[PDB]
Amino acid sequence: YVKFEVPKELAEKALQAVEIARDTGKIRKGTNETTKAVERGQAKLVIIAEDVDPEEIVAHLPPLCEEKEIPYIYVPSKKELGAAAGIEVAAASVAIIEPGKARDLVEEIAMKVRELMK
RNA sequence: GGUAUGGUGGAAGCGGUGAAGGGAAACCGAGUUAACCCGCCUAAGCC
Repeated sequence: YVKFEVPKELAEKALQAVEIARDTGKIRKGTNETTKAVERGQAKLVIIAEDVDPEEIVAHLPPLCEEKEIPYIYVPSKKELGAAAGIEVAAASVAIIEPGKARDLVEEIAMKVRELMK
């Protein structure tokens, strides 16, 4: 499901974006909530973590992100993001719905995937 | 009358790879599951 390579520091900027968006606005976390967030177009950003077995459980979500034109990014460890998502469990995927104070920043980080193509 | 299988107070397992628990399902989306000691409140159900 890993479509494009990402910097780990940029993944960190994304993670901090998920924290700030968690506190100041609405988000969803785990594949179910987050794919449902895409399908309903509420997803303003999709955060995937690459350490996932089975791969397939996340595999369906990234194409939909380009299919519904929702930005998507990778983060090194689902555990670290689950902690960033404010839960006690590793979370393979997360979505920012309401960016909150993170909004501008996420736009900027979104720009990176715009570049990440090809 | 009495009696915790209900509840209050005190010195290891399932779980966002979706737990329990509601619900016919859709759908919810975060914590649940503890007979262990005493000492309190309660009486369905029981003698």
